Amino acid sequence: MATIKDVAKRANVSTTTVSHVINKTRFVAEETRNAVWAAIKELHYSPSAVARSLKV
Repeated sequence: MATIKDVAKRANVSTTTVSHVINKTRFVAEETRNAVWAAIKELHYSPSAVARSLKV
């Protein structure tokens, strides 16, 4: 089972660091950005629709 905590703890310390990349409030030097997007797909923890996500 996974959702958000998994990658948040694996890649960074908490979701706080993850949100920084999304809201671009503290744009890191690409390192964290790439690491986050990479880890998200690597570990995979779709909160909804395990298959994928498209349309509505």
